[PDB]
Amino acid sequence: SGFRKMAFPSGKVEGCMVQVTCGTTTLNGLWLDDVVYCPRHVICTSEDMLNPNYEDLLIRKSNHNFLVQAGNVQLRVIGHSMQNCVLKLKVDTANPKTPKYKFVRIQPGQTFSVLACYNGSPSGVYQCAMRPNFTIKGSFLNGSCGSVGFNIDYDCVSFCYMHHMELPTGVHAGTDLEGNFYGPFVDRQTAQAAGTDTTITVNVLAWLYAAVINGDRWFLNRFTTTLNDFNLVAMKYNYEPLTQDHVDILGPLSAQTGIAVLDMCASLKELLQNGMNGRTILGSALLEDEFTPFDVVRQCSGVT
Amino acid sequence: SGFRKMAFPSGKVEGCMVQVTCGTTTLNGLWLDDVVYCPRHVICTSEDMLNPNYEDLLIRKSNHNFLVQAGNVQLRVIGHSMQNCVLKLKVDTANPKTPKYKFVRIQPGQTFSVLACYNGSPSGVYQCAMRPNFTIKGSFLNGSCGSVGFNIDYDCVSFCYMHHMELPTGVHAGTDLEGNFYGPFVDRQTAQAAGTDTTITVNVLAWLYAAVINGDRWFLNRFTTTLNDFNLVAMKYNYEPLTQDHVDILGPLSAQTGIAVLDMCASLKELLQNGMNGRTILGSALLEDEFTPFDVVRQCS
Ligand SMILES: *[C@]1(O)C(=O)Nc2ccc(F)cc21
Ligand SMILES: *[C@]1(O)C(=O)Nc2ccc(F)cc21
Ligand SMILES: *[C@]1(O)C(=O)Nc2ccc(F)cc21
Ligand SMILES: [Mg+2]
Repeated sequence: SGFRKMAFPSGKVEGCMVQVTCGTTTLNGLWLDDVVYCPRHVICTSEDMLNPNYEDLLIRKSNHNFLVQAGNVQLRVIGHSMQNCVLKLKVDTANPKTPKYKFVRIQPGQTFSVLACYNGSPSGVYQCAMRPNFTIKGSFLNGSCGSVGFNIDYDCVSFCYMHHMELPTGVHAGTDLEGNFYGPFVDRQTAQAAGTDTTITVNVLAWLYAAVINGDRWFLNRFTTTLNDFNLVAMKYNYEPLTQDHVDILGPLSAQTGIAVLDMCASLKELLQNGMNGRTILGSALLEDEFTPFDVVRQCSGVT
Repeated sequence: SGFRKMAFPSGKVEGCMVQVTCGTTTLNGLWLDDVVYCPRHVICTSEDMLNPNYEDLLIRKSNHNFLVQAGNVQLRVIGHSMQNCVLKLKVDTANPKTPKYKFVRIQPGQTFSVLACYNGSPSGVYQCAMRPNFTIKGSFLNGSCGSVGFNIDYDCVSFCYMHHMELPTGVHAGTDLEGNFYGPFVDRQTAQAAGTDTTITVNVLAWLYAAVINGDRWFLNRFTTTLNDFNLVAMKYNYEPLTQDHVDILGPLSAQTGIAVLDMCASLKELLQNGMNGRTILGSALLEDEFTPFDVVRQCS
């Protein structure tokens, strides 16, 4: 038993991280087949930005301006091209450690692991959720741009995130692997801020089911409620609305435990109103919203 | 930036996880060079959990009784010996993915990453600490025995934990990679319980320093304390005694922030007395005790 914030094994992604330098700017790139993917702002230098068209700066750059380091072997850049906010560097040699992979875009509330890297070298791995305000609460280290977020299915790595910037409130913003930003952000050095965040209701419920599976039951009660009644309570406590799809998703946990979703919502509605009264749930005095229903099932199953 | 509980990249350990089967018992093994390390209770049947005679069970085993499987490939066992509570299976093939490694026995309060595995296949990685009662609060299902805990410092993997059992309270017990259990536990199904768990005081202090470094100061106060007066108060909240070694270890962080160690102790005393009053420190509503002084220093704080 036990429940922990659990990231995917990062080995398949570790074999993909390379160092990318252009001028003084050094960050991380993702080496798959013969392409290195990295944030396009690597080519920006503190003097040239005069309301630029990015392809103006890019067409001034030669292949040899891109120093790509895979550990110690230097990768020869033989082409460059822009894909939204991502820069695609064609290299002469394919990555022999390229895993089976796909580029996917995730929805807010979905979770993924991040392999925090510095100068092409993996430093740590953590599990996080795409917040409703399209940010993620991530790592401390500078020079982490180009670190990627991913999920693993069986053998297949689904890349969903590349880190681009830090926001003034300590959170991070990034794109999918096709360079499309998550959220209303731009990859320039201008003043931006995250919008007011909300709590991922369906994930909190999934975490409550995990607590029940692990013997934490004190918050259960005899009552049930309506999706209407609960969503009115959720909106006042800055919780995402709970849709009928969310209830269906929680179906398996509702069957494994005997606690119906609206039955469990009655427990959550009491918790939002009256608090925990000094008690904890799974060793926490806050309501955790960074476990999806399938995170709970996976961890309380044994999927490998 | 934000302060995050980060596990080590698990790739170097992933390449060493294998599956070990004896009879109907299957668990995970650690394959390093030409040795596979695994918990010795893999040779226990049903009638062996309460009073296993491991020497008796082991003397009746041949090499071909041990089925080691690395991915799709079966490994051939050519020798076996027992070292304390771990089995050491010599195999015919050195693991080509063996990293630079060492075996380290850790002390309470130390942190490490755990690669949870099932049937020799890695399933997830998370960060743990050795509790003062020599247990860990992991996440382990049946089949996860033989999963290992480790740190990675400069491409060298230091293996410090191998999982052996779950206690009644839902916490977990295991050994170092030389097979010596952490704490007073044994690989018997007999009644044994963990000592009352306490808070790792030196870790909470270091976490408070990290909060100051990250710009959070609301919990500081005017007072200092003597070391002994601090420990008298903290024992009342089931906090671990703070030693002079703990004071010295925090020296760098005190210097970095200009807050004397015994000054931070006084603030922790007041936090215990006052609670948080709905506030948070580094995003948490409880006092976090699974970041070591070392962790916060090289978290570039
Ligand atoms: C460059 O100044 C930078 O850092 N980001 C970016 C985006 C688009 C552009 F045209 C230039 C830059
Ligand atoms: C990015 O290049 C990186 O690695 N760190 C960082 C900090 C701030 C920023 F605007 C961009 C980056
Ligand atoms: C461990 O070997 C495992 O995988 N399951 C299990 C159950 C009970 C026990 F004492 C040890 C283990
Ligand atoms: Mg109820």
